[PDB]
Amino acid sequence: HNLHITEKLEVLAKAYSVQGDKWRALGYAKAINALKSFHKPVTSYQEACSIPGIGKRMAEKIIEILESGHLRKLDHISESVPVLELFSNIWGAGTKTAQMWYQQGFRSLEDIRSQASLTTQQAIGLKHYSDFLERMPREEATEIEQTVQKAAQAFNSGLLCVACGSYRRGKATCGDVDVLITHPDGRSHRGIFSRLLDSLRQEGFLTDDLVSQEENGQQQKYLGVCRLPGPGRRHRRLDIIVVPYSEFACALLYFTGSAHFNRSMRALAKTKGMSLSEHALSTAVPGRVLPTPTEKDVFRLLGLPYREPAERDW
DNA sequence: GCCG
DNA sequence: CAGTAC
DNA sequence: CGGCGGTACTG
Ligand SMILES: Nc1ncnc2c1ncn2[C@H]1C[C@H](O)[C@@H](COP(=O)(O)OP(=O)(O)OP(=O)(O)O)O1
Ligand SMILES: [Mg+2]
Ligand code: NA
Ligand code: NA
Repeated sequence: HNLHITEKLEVLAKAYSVQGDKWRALGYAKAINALKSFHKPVTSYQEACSIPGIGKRMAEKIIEILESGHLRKLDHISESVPVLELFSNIWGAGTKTAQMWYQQGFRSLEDIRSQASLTTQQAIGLKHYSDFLERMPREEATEIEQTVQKAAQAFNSGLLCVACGSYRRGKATCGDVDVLITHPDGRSHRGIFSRLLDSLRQEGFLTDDLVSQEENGQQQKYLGVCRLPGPGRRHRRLDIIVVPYSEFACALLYFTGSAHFNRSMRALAKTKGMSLSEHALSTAVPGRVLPTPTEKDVFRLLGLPYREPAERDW
């Protein structure tokens, strides 16, 4: 973890991202990672241009930060960028909505509150704006997962509940809590969302819903808001997925991430004429589902050594 | 932005 | 669907 | 030249 050039590239990357240039931002992201994972601090355009994820343009940027101490592009970042970042940090608003609000003359969250048309999701995002930008201590994510597990296992004690995401990857803090739920009998997972969510509502634990198709008996996810009881508590984002046991390993792998790790893994599967998703590991263009009873089986079928969750924190 |  | 989200 | 993971809600 030994480069200073990435600090400058990070600003450009974020600038491109909030302005909607998502593929250019991805290229910066991959390069920033390539720079982060190099041994010696790069000192040559040739040395830089050799690195995978770094091309002529990125090398030149590097060759300027080394031989000048600065990146000229950083002085010509659009003035809109910090406001675009402010707006897209509202949950449920992305770059398109942020750019529309900016075009309409809005410059602050007060402008948004008083003058913007907000979706139901965005109104919830705005009212929890600071809280959703916080990370919680690992210990708090444990309490939240346990709250969900207790409510679930009260209804069916055979239900398996696992906190995934950054929590399973062992991080000291968590942006939210990601809970996977399944049942080993392969059937009793069906239709339980209404039951589980109603239970968590009865005791006031859930405070708002963001994404929750409860009219669908095949509902796959709940994205919402919770808050533990007592003083000193903030509102926290809570994501729940309910999956068939036959998809456990792929769902676990997906939900544990990281996101970058998932993208890398799926890209690798595609090179081998396979396809990897939260549902299954399959073959080429419908395709054949491969047997993956455990995460280790997914690595194996892809010709990879098993990585522990903590080693997937890419 | 990068890569094939 | 486009947007936003995981 | 043109894709870059693959998928699930919302309105
Ligand atoms: N774009 C994505 N593509 C594929 N998988 C994703 C994507 N985004 C999120 N996931 C998967 C992997 C993530 O680890 C998991 C949970 O998402 P998320 O809660 O945003 O991240 P996280 O739990 O890893 O970190 P954080 O602490 O910020 O919440 O869902
Ligand atoms: Mg998370
Ligand atoms: Na947002
Ligand atoms: Na709903």
